Amino acid sequence: ITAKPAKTPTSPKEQAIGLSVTFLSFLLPAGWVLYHLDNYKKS
Amino acid sequence: ALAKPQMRGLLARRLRFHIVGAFMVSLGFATFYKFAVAEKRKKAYADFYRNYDSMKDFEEMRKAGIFQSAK
Amino acid sequence: MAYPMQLGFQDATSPIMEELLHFHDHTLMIVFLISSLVLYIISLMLTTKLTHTSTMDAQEVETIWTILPAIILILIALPSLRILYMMDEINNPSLTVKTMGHQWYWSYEYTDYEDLSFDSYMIPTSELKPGELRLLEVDNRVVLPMEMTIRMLVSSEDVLHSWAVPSLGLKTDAIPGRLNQTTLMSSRPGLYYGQCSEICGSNHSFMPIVLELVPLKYFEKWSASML
Amino acid sequence: ETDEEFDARWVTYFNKPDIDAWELRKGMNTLVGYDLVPEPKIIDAALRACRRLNDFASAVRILEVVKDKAGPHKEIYPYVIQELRPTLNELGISTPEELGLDKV
Amino acid sequence: SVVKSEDYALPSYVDRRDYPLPDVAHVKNLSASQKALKEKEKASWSSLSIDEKVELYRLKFKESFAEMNRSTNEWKTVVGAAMFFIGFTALLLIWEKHYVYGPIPHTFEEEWVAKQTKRMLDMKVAPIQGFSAKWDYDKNEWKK
Amino acid sequence: HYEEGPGKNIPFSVENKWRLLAMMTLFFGSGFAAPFFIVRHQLLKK
Amino acid sequence: FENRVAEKQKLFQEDNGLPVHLKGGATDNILYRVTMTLCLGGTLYSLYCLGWASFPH
Amino acid sequence: MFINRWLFSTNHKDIGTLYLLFGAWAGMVGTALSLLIRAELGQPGTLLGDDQIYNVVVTAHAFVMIFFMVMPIMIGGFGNWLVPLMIGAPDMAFPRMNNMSFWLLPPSFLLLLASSMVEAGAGTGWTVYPPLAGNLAHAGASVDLTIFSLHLAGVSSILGAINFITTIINMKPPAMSQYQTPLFVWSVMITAVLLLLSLPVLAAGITMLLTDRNLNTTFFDPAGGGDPILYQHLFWFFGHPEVYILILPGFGMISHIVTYYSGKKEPFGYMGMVWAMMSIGFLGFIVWAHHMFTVGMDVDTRAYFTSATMIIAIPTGVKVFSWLATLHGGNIKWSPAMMWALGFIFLFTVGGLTGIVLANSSLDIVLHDTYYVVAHFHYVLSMGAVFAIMGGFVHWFPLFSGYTLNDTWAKIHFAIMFVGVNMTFFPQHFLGLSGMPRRYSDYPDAYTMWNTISSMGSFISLTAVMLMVFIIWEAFASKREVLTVDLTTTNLEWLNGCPPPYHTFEEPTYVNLK
Amino acid sequence: ASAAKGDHGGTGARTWRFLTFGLALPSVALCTLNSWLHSGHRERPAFIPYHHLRIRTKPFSWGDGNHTFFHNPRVNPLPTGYEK
Amino acid sequence: APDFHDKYGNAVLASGATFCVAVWVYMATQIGIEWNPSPVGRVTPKEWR
Amino acid sequence: GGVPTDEEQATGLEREVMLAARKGQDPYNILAPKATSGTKEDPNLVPSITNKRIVGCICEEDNSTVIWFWLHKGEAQRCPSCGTHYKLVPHQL
Amino acid sequence: HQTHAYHMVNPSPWPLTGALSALLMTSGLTMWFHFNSMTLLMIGLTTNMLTMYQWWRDVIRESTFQGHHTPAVQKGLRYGMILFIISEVLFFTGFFWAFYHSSLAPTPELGGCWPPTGIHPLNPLEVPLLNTSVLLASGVSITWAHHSLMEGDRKHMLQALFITITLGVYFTLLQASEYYEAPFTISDGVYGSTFFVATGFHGLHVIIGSTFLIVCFFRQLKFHFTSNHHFGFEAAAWYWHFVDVVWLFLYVSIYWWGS
Amino acid sequence: YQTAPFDSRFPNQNQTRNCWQNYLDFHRCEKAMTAKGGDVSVCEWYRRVYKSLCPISWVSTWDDRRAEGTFPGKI
Ligand SMILES: CCCCCCCCCCCCCCCCCC(=O)OCC(COC(=O)CCCCCCCCCCCCCCCCC)OC(=O)CCCCCCCCCCCCCCCCC
Ligand code: HEA
Ligand code: HEA
Ligand SMILES: CCCCC/C=C\C/C=C/C/C=C/C/C=C\CCCC(=O)O[C@H](COC(=O)CCCCCCCCCCCCCCCCC)COP(=O)(O)OCCN
Ligand SMILES: CCCCCCCCCCO[C@@H]1OC(CO)[C@@H](O[C@H]2O[C@H](CO)[C@@H](O)[C@H](O)[C@@H]2O)[C@@H](O)[C@H]1O
Ligand code: CUA
Ligand SMILES: [O-][O-]
Ligand SMILES: [Cu+2]
Ligand SMILES: [Mg+2]
Ligand code: NA
Ligand SMILES: [Zn+2]
Repeated sequence: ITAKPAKTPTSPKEQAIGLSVTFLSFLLPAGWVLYHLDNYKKS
Repeated sequence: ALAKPQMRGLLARRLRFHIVGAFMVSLGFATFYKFAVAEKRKKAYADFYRNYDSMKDFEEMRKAGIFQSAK
Repeated sequence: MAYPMQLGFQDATSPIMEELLHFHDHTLMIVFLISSLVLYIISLMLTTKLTHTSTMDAQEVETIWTILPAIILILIALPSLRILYMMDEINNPSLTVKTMGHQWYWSYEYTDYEDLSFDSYMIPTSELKPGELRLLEVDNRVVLPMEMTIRMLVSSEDVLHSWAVPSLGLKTDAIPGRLNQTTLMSSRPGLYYGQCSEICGSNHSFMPIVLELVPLKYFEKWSASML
Repeated sequence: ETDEEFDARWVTYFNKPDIDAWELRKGMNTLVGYDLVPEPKIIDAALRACRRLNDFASAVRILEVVKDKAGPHKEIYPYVIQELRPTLNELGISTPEELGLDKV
Repeated sequence: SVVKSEDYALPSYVDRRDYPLPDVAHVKNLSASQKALKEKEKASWSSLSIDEKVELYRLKFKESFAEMNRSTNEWKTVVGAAMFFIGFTALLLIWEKHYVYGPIPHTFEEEWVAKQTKRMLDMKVAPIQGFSAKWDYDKNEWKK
Repeated sequence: HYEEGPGKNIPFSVENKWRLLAMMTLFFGSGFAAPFFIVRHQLLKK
Repeated sequence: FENRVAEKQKLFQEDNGLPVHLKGGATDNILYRVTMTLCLGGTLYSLYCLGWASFPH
Repeated sequence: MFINRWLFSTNHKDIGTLYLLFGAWAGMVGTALSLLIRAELGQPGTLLGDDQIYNVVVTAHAFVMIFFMVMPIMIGGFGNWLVPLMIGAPDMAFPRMNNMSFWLLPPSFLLLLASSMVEAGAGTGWTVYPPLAGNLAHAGASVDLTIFSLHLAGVSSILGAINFITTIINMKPPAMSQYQTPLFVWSVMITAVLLLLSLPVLAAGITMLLTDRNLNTTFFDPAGGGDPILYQHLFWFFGHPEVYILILPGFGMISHIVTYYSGKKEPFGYMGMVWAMMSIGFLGFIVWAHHMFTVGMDVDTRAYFTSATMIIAIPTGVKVFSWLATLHGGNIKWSPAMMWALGFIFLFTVGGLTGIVLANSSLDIVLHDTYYVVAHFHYVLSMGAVFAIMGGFVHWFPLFSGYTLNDTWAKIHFAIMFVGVNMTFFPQHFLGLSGMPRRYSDYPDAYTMWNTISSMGSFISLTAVMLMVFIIWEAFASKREVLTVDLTTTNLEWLNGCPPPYHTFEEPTYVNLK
Repeated sequence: ASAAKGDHGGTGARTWRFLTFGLALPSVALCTLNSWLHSGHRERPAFIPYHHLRIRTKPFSWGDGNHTFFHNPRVNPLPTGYEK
Repeated sequence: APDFHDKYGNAVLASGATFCVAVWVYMATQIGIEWNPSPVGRVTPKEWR
Repeated sequence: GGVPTDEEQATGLEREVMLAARKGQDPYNILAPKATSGTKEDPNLVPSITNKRIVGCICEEDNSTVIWFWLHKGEAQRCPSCGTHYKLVPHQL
Repeated sequence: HQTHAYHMVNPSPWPLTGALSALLMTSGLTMWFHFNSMTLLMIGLTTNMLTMYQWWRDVIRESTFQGHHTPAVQKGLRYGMILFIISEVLFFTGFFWAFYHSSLAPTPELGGCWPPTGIHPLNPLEVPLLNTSVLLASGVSITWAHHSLMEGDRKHMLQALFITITLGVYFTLLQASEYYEAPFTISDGVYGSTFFVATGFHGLHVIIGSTFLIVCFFRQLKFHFTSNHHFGFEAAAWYWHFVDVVWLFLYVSIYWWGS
Repeated sequence: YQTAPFDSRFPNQNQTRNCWQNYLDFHRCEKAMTAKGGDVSVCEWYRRVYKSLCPISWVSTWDDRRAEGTFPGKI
């Protein structure tokens, strides 16, 4: 397949932000619940 | 001058050569597997039970104190 | 029981479990050969710059790759079905034991002569004696005579469970309203472990089975003293 | 059909005096579908057809695809070029190597 | 040269080893001199220069076979980055072991395991091949 | 009639990549987080 | 009865851009609104009920 | 405008897109449920609570992955986008009913999430066997909300299947016979005939469970003369065909991908591929009690189910080899889509081969209700149905969106996932042979080493999932718009451009009858 | 078979109406006669509290929870027996 | 002209690999994970009764 | 009597198709077109209401592969697999 | 502007309303079964009936009033209905399977015999035979209706259809009375469970088929059907034969052989 | 008498009817001996067989129901 160059290029730094915010959107809520599991278990 | 090389059926010739290789390897593997795993197994059981003495095995376990029903 | 880093079956403890080991060896050899043939043909197809992209004729090659597999299946089915029918053969038991699944324990009933029955519960981890196996020990073991043909009958009085002892090759579901039979013969004395093998609620993981296989005369005296 | 009848069909295909540019492309693109490198005499008829169609570039491309169809058999392309040399000479067809077009 | 989205229904150019003569010329608009070159191509190709022969090739096609078939260093990036995220995954499992998991059961303490191992040998666990088979009951040690 | 073409045959906007990042984060993250929170619900119950 | 299909054909073919579910006139709009109101209100109510049933009582 | 377009749709492409979005969101829920599983099992002891909570997680994991992830992607998503394009049809036969198929899934998903929020959840297994799923051992609303969830998912797929079968038989060009349709379209049709026949039987059996729970019937209760095992037969009479349903559209996409990145105009042995799909379809309805080999069935019944089950290897082997023969002589394009398909071919074959080990009722006595089963079915699902989904996704993403993915990132994603799933599931064969049962929150100490590794592999898969999401972001963020796609002559769905207009084939193709 | 009648030249409306009035509806009047005759109350059998009958694992969601949806006091006993 | 891979390829590879090997070696040996390996050839059996 | 006929009451596209079929016509493409000999002198004639239509060519009877390509207004085009000729004939309905 | 013969349907809200109404009815039956309330259920039944009425109203608009049902569109409807009925046959099949499983191997709890101890079945030669003759008769009167319609005969079409509907209604009243009279109930073990569930789903299908025949009766009153184009009527006729065949299998299985 | 022997009438894994039938037989036999003023001890074999085979909760439940008048088998 051929394609045009990006209309709105996403630089290395922008990819690092996208990637980081993506990993954190999955990690933080689940990490928060898991870390507080003992607090739940005795409640 | 260069001699004329084969120019036709190159893909088919390569295929033939390697399928026969694969068949040969496969017989050779069957051979090794029946030696290293299957006969090894049959022989371990055969050798174990050949002169196995169940009462003696029991008495050793009983002396070791493992049983509820036999002190 | 299973030991750390185990790869295959627990060592066989009955003739029928031995037979299942050899038949598994035979089938896995086929499994390994077919999948390594596939992986190999795959790498063969992908490692050449030579091309042949025009229509290829398919009626010829399809014979091989239809008949060979049929043959291999028959080579599997034949020893498979021999073992099947062996497990079904009439055998004349000397003893019948019933086990009833419950949430979450087994009870055993040995009622050919006297009314002997008792309940068999996992030893909690904090009460294990030194050397004992987490999740696997019970307070009252299923004591049985070694080298004898025993008929086990398996049922439940609440939800499904399933009665398993991997060493002997046994797994018989425990369904309420029904009486399932299996036959149990140990070639050797000792302790043989299993775990409930149908999901049955909060403590499915914690209602194990321990057979204790000993000489007839020791079994008889234990039976008497269990009354 | 025999090897010889196959080759003769292709030769005659490219030898058609008023072969058009579509038939040229269709013949070449069909032919490289097969499990073979084309005989010199088929490539010769396709190269003469490029000449009657006034298309020097497709002649160079035909040479490239001979070399490509041979895959790892590195002896095949120098042989075919050896055999085409009088034709290459007569039509003024430069090889891809003589044009630098074998460099990456 | 310039390919447009709204051209999808028109024959298009492709560089593929198995489609050597694509449906259109890579370059269709010609300059004054490119036009003079196509006229010249109608006469003997022996009179074309090497440079002219190249320029005709480059009007008709975009990349040569050796260009389009070239290998790249992409694998180093794919393999390196895959190891990187796999490496990243270990950080998650470190966090999990530190903050999520508590102590494991006392049955894995070294003295429990030693006694449990003796007891497995006393009950002859897997005496044919799996476990006890590897203990020497005469020399009182693991088979060497 | 409807807009057509890249970016327009979808129920979400891709006009701004950062707003898009927010929207995709909420959408996938809410999927991922729900079982954690249901587990929590259940622990905090009885 | 008399065959009045032709009239309905003329009504439902009127070039007014209306979707078929609203082309019959003003009653179609009422029945639509009643339907969609019961469905969305009933749906918010089933959520409320879930919230309620989600905790011990 | 918005609501007309996306809530009132009658367009196959926009409904196909909604299914893709729904199925991706379900994939994240399913992935979370699966990490909770492996976290519980990732060290010896009890992480979350006892078996009740653990198996509510286990049950929802299965239901979400099968019903809300795999089927909606493959059939609602790829099926609705692609099948009308590939037969030059202007839409589906019933475009309005097609949209109710879609809109039944969010409420079916809500009832599943409700079931887990009320009471103590349905900790029953995705097979919902009684009496554990009955009103004494699972008193209260959770199992009923589960049943109702399945009713709606059922109705959704039975109306889908009627739509697909009708559209495929009735809406081809007048010159095109059924043997001139692409293999993906054949796989959707066969798949839909299976949904049509099998889901009404599951609906009957889960209805009897509902009445047993709520109307004092006793279909499955021995006190009124019923039989728990009748429920298993009903369920399985659906459940075996269901797994052929989860795979067949995956086989279709595979054949399109392999063909396309081998530079081939057509798959090897077309008619054999058809015959194989129809045979697997048919055979998939007569083998169901291979899920019952420990329940206490007579021996001849077990002999026959062992043999009928094995025979499926033959047509399935025809497909595997025709895929290899399609690669043979290809001009091989190493795209991320091709890598997922090559992995599919090998890792499906491994999980199909341990299916065959399990078909042997004698050995299944010892493998049944152990992790050997679990390793089998994740090879074919996590590395079979899922690999096809991923290869289909990266392949047709530019068609659906008009934008390209970054191939390098997509290659990295494949590599991470490949390692993560193999590290997860491979050691579970050892766990299974050595006797670890299914549906356990904890295990005897000897099983620790493999459970630890398996849990670690599951985390590696997590990272692959989160990466996929960033990759899809990146594509939409950067906006590299597609220009030329090769092989359109034998890939009609690409010929209206990327993305195709809302309405395509307003003037049908012209195909001569000759 | 063929039953014992005739026509088959054409299956038209006249034939099907002939069958509706000359066979089908007389069969209905026959069966309706046979039934409105064997009707009359059959003598309710002694109550025996069999444990496989009158099942109650959960109260019915109507009434007092203990009565079936079409409960007929004459002929359906409750688990404790016939009603006053 | 050199693409991303010509310029960064060797470094991504060297440093992805170093980092992967390091952190997994750390995780595996330094944080209290109990692998439960076979006692065979490593545990000295001890009297339990 | 009393039951309308299609002649009396059929409407919209149903009517258009039924009236065109009486005239032996197929404006809504219900039938498959019969092939001509497909030469440059006798190309298959492809009606269209725009200036391009996608053609599917079944090169040989019972091929399972159909070959698909846009036909554009202008000189005849050839199937890229078998070279059979097609020519568009635009406008109307 | 299309030049194929297929129907592109105007964007419609009835799919979403039908979906939500499924959510309200299943949520509703939950609340009824477990939380002693019928409110959700009643709201779901309501929006369901509204959705069906408007969706099928619109199909009528599209066909009789707008002319979208070309032969090809019609052929597709035929496949759709035949497929739907197939799936309804499989659904009954699971209930027949349950019946034979229980009855071929009666468990000790029933007395080890079928019909169970304490079960006194209806006499199949009584009202169940009447029901049979009624449904068979209504298959004959509906075929009369179909031929009249093809023959362009308005009045005999409506008379035969009315007769077919009154017979469906008679079956339904007879069956409701039989339910009242029956000395066994749904709670009477697997015998009551299989009896009432299988015949009660059949009764539901009779009501639904009767309602479909009534829709056709009023369309015919309003002259919608031509002598050649009347798919609504065909579909309902096929549904009706389906409902009759089902009953003949119930009669033979549960009432006769299972007595 | 060790245990119940193999009975060719119940050759399969499900042994539920083996138990039931021997339970019935024993109790029919007692009834008939006790009608015709005979010796119940001829019935003892079926008692041993059903005792060996049958779960205690099933005999106990069936005993209660025969005492209650609600046993569904025919004796
Ligand atoms: C991930 C953790 C692994 C831990 C390893 C074991 C430790 C040894 C201790 C130290 C060794 C101690 C010696 C004692 C031997 C006792 C053996 C036994 O009792 O009896 C039976 C055992 C024997 O098992 C084994 O002998 C290991 C088999 C390894 C197969 C090849 C895969 C290895 C590839 C790469 C790494 C694995 C992940 C890739 C997975 C790929 C999926 C196939 O149990 C099994 O059944 C497991 C296999 C299940 C069936 C699936 C088979 C199809 C596989 C595909 C073939 C790929 C083609 C080439 C292979 C392709 C490679 C180029
Ligand atoms: C499709 C089916 C499917 C899939 C893909 C998976 C994936 C996984 N499952 Fe599985 N699992 C089942 C179906 C599936 N599973 C079933 C049916 C059972 C048994 C239920 C029961 O016993 O009752 C089960 C049981 C089961 C168990 C056994 C529980 C027990 O017996 O106690 C385990 C434990 O490790 C497990 C783990 C996992 C893990 C780690 C994955 C991982 O491989 C997952 C990693 C993530 C993905 C593969 C994401 C996939 C796709 C998307 C995110 C969509 C992307 C969207 C677009 C591109 C549009 N599962
Ligand atoms: C996409 C999902 C999928 C697919 C396609 C399959 C395919 C197969 N399954 Fe699988 N199965 C599951 C999903 C799947 N299964 C699930 C979810 C469960 C558990 C359900 C539960 O309890 O929750 C399960 C459980 C299950 C069981 C029950 C085990 C038990 O519970 O004890 C069995 C038993 O026979 C089985 C067998 C097979 C077989 C023979 C195939 C065959 O179709 C595979 C055929 C393929 C091949 C053989 C490889 C290709 C062929 C060749 C290369 C040719 C040559 C090969 C030979 C000659 C052998 N499966
Ligand atoms: C002439 C026959 C007409 C049938 C309609 C009658 C009225 C009730 C409405 C329900 C219709 C649905 C049919 C099947 C449902 C189950 C039972 C119905 C058959 C019936 O009506 O049986 C009655 C029991 O009704 C009961 O329990 C009442 C149960 C009423 C609650 C209905 C249950 C709701 C759950 C059904 C969910 C259906 C899920 C189906 C999904 C289909 C696939 C998507 C029998 O009466 P009895 O007093 O027990 O015996 C007579 C004693 N003289
Ligand atoms: C199954 C998939 C799960 C993947 C594993 C997730 C790995 C990364 C988890 C990061 O998430 C967090 O990290 C914390 C610590 O690292 C937490 O902070 C807690 O910990 C602190 C440090 O003790 C305090 O600063 C805070 O108040 C706080 O509540 C917590 O909130 C959480 O969001
Ligand atoms: Cu008992 Cu699981
Ligand atoms: O189901 O395999
Ligand atoms: Cu199956
Ligand atoms: Mg089981
Ligand atoms: Na755990
Ligand atoms: Zn052609």
